[PDB]
Amino acid sequence: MQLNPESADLRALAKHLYDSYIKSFPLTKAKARAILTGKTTDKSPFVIYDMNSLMMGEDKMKFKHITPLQEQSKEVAIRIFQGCQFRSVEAVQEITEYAKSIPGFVNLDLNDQVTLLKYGVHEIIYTMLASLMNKDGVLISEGQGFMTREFLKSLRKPFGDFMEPKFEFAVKFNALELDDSDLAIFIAVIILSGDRPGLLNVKPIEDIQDNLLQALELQLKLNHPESSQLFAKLLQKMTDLRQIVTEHVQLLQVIKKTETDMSLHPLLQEIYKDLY
Ligand SMILES: CN(CCOc1ccc(C[C@H](Nc2ccccc2C(=O)c2ccccc2)C(=O)O)cc1)c1ccccn1
Ligand SMILES: [Cl-]
Repeated sequence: MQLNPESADLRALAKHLYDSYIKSFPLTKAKARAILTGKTTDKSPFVIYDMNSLMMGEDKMKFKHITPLQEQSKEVAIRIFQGCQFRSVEAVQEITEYAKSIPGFVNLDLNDQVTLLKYGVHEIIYTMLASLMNKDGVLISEGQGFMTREFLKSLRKPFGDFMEPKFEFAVKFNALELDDSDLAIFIAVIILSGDRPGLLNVKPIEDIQDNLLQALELQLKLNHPESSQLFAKLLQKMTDLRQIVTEHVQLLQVIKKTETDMSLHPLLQEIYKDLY
């Protein structure tokens, strides 16, 4: 391998994406792991590990109050539902801002830009959610709370099924030990998929993804020298991301049919509309 104009341009591309990733996503993997491993000495997340602690964390986590004369299981489900919805809407905006910085993206046909974001955002959301997870739980509300996996799993059906595929993915994904510099290129690779349904100009997207893939391959070689076949293993993880989306869509459809007063935010409806 040589540090020639080709590879140097790949490094400059990796740096450009890292810088735009830092600008677009306030809570990076580096900051989240610091919090999760207790490196933040003064301010620490409140832990939500059961019903009692969820209701004691209402103020810190922006949850509507739950009085003692309500169906506790139902109201908690609503709070978690609204909480995830708020976060997803914010996350779409961060990813959209990020995508505009991907070299070549803004030059694509505007309809193809929208199609790529439509099919990409949720896969990126689940990838970056893993940065905020360990086997115990997930950081929420800008890292001010930590909600446990078993608590999310105990919610009344169908709500208690929602997060488990995300945690199972995160544990395997986090064992790859990627850092923010790796992730910035990987999420660009997710976006620039030439196989999204309804793309008009496939060739310009593939040429960009080919370049991103080259950048990711070089990044992993330089940053993880003794991690054998890390590139291959990371690409296989895209298989799991797509299944997360598939199951999540199905669970949301159960909610649309068998639940009241939990309609999706309009932006999320537009993303899910005619998706696959
Ligand atoms: C666990 N979590 C971290 C963020 O988790 C996410 C988990 C999933 C998502 C994606 C997002 N999900 C929803 C969007 C709208 C309404 C509900 C959901 C749920 O996902 C949901 C549904 C039923 C029961 C529970 C959740 C999407 O599809 O756009 C985005 C974020 C929380 C929890 C409470 C408050 C804030 N943070
Ligand atoms: Cl290594």
